[PDB]
Amino acid sequence: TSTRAIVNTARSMVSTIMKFLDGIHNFAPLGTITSSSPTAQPAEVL
Amino acid sequence: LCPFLEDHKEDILCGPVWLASGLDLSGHAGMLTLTSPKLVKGMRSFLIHVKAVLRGCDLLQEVSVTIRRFKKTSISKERVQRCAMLQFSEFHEKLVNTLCRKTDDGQITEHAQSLVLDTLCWLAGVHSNLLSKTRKFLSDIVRVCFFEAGRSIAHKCARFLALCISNCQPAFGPVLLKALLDNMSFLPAATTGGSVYWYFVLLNYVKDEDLAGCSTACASLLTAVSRQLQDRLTPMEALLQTRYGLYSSPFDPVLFDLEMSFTSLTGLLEVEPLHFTCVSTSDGTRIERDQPPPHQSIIIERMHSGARRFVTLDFGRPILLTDVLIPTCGDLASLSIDIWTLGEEVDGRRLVVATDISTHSLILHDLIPPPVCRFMKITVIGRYGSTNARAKIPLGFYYGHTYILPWESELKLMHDPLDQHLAMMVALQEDIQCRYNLACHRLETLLQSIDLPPLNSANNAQYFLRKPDKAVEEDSRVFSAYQDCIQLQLQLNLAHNAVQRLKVALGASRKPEDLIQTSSTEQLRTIIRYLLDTLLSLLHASSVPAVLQSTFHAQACEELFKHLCISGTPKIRLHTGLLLVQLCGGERWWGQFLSNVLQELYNSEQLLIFPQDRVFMLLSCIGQRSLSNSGV
Amino acid sequence: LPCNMVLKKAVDSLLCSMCHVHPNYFSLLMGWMGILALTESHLATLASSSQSPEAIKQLLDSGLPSLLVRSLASFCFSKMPITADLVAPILRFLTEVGNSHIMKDWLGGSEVNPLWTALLFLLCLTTQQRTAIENATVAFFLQCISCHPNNQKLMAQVLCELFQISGFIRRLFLQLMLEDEKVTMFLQSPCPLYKGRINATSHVIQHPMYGAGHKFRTLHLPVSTTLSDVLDRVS
Amino acid sequence: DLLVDQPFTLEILTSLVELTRFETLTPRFSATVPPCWVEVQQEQQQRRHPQHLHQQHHGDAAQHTRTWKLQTDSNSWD
Amino acid sequence: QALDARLEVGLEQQAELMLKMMSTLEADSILQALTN
Repeated sequence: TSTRAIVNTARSMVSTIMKFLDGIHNFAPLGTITSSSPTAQPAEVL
Repeated sequence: LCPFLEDHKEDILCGPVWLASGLDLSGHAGMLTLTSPKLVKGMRSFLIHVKAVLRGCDLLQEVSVTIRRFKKTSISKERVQRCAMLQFSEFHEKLVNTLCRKTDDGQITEHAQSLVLDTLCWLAGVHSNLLSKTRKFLSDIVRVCFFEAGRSIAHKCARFLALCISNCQPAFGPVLLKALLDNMSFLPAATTGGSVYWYFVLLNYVKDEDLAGCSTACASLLTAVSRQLQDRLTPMEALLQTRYGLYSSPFDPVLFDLEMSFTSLTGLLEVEPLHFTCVSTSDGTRIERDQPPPHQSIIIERMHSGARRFVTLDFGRPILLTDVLIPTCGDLASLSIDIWTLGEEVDGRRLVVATDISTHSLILHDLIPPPVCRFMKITVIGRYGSTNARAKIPLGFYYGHTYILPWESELKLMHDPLDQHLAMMVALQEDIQCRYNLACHRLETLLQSIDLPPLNSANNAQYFLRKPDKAVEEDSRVFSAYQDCIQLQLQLNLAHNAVQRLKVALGASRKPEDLIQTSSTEQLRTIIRYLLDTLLSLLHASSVPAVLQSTFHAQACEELFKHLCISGTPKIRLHTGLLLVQLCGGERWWGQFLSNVLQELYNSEQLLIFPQDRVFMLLSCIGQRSLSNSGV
Repeated sequence: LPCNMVLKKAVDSLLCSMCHVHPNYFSLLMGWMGILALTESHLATLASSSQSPEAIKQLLDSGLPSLLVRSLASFCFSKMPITADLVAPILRFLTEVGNSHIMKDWLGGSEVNPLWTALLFLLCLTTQQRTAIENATVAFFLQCISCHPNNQKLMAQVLCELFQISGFIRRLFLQLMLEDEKVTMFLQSPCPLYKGRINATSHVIQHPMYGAGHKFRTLHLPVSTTLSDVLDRVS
Repeated sequence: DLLVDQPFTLEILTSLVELTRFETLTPRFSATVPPCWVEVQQEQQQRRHPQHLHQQHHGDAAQHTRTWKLQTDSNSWD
Repeated sequence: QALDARLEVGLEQQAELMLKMMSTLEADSILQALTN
């Protein structure tokens, strides 16, 4: 029953294909940082 | 004619030459070689008349003039001899006959053909009846010069044909196209890759005439050759392509072409890598290393702006320099190359000056009068408006021969002067054969234990996602053995081509479907590359799409994809795919073709070994470029 | 099936096992191939299925190995038509059947030792054919003398006769004598041997007598390898 | 007598090629030009890439090459 | 682009320029075809 009721989260050939098509990672540098206060100093340096 | 020239009509020695005809690649520069048979038939003063039919000559910022005389030769009545070469038609016909090896039982030596080509090139330059002879023997001239001779002969014939094209006679372009197409079927038997390079350069330029004929010829040859290429793939080559992305044939000793980089040096198998030692340098600059010579670069501690520095390279002997390549260096504004054998101030020659060396790499390809220098001065001028303290300028690569032939060193056969080796080369070739066989055996034994799990289960997918340590070590060993095999294959092909040079100095000759059967795999791959590029340019220059539909239909397209895209090299795969999109992407069966290919190649019952990832990337690209076709 | 295909190797292992259970089946096998025009697939199947004592005995008593060796010797010095393309397949067939010690003794016997000199004379043909024949001959001699003192003596005699060093001969000497001899080690255990295995799919089609599963292992190790290293390769 | 009529051995072909070769005029020619064309010293033109070391064997442009820059006069376009 | 200066002496400089222009035109045509 449990085998029926779960899907394998282990990576499979779909992940392998994604890798073929090119511990945790900081994604803050890729983002854009804004503030609701119009007078705030730009926070991109953060 | 203009009023001045009408007044001086009888005094004309070189007919009016369009200024644009003298242009250089830069677009705003150039040179006219004012010459004619009348100039040769004579012996103190001249007039250069420049008339515009800012406006006209006002756009001519700067002009310069030089005069060059004929070399002083011991031959008696040399002026009468030159009159003789220029006048008599029998002379041109017999030159053509000897070039075509249709005289004296075809025992004309390659050096003899080279001299005949020199004479023909001089004649074509002087003139602009010889054109009639060239057109009548065009097929045979092309055959002998592009499919049975070396890179140098092919380049010289390419120059001769260029001069002929530049010339009330029938247009030479169509006739050259017909000759090239008639010889196309012999491409599998072409002797050297550098020769095929010039052949295809000429064919690509002259294809503008009779586009349909060139298209059908290229398509037929490509279809014929792709089957043979696919039939020659071995399971080991498939394994190397798939597991490692290595597409060379390490177990096939025969190469066909070597390049460095129609934008790269070609035909480098016929020449040797030239080693050199830094002997003198300007200021505290030096060279550092950052068979082929190690990559070397000039380190300059202080570059400044517009500052000249120089490095002197000693090859250790007078070397027949034939090819040079210097990587583009943005740190300098210009690069000058001078060459001298005895001394800089004794026999110094300016080899080249490159002013766009900052935005283009320096490429001297197959110097037709190859210098016989020994010492090489590279003078680099730092970039203007730049004060980068330290500069690292890649010296580049230099090729040629370390064994000058008696005629190559001959100082009387040049413009503006200032058997034991064969035995040794054959011994070296045999040594390299043995070493390369040992390396191939090593690679074979290592690959026979290499296994590629199919991508049909999660465990194999994880194997590919995280390559296990033992797999990593096996791949490292395979890469090392494969690199050894490729280096030894390159050395073996270079040694074979040097041995052929020596046997060609000595009287000797270099050599339909059986042709394709007997061609080497690398020769077939080079032919396929050139044919695919020709077809792509054909479509770009587009009735050529009207033809290529009798061929390259659903079945032909599928066969071509299977033969070239699955097993071909990355470039062959890419170009075949893009050609197929441009040709059949708008066809109704196109989407069915893509789905059928996907089914056949990626269904789990397929045992064919191929680079699934690369073929899938190709399929995605092809489908994206044909997504306007509703059927995809 | 095409030759060298792993599926064909597995089917041929099944044929080998069936012949080992029913030796007469091998005769039927030899009957179905005509034991003349033997294709490379015929040679592969026969070599694989003949890897049993009874099967190898019947193969020798059929006269096919003798006919092959005589035809190869006739080809080299120039009753079956032999072309340069069949030399490498026949040499590979002889190597594969020489996996057996009986065929290894036969290959070094008086009837076969002329073939060694014939091969060396022939090599010391198209370039691809020459390369294939050279590789096949190196493999054939490596199999014949592999841990075989008598065949080692025979090959030493042949090489001394040849010498009484470049090209094929230098490569042969380097590969055969200046490389460590490799022996096949067959390890059985009452418990599984898990070390050295990869979870991914791998088709190792060896002779069926080497078993299957985790309790059997087959290694190809230099004779210099210490037994401790052998054990470390499996535990 | 003439090389054209003789058989094309390596000697005859070499003679013909030697006939076809060229050299640069060791002494520079003199030139008279319209006023709008104004000469420039060859050392100036080759300042970026000097040939002074080659001057010994008449390789510099000062011995065989003349140069003029154009002044955009009224009839300079003509 | 960066011709060898020795082609100036003979009558083959224009021919070599035309050959290089041939090669460059073919390269540009191929690049444009690949980037449709």
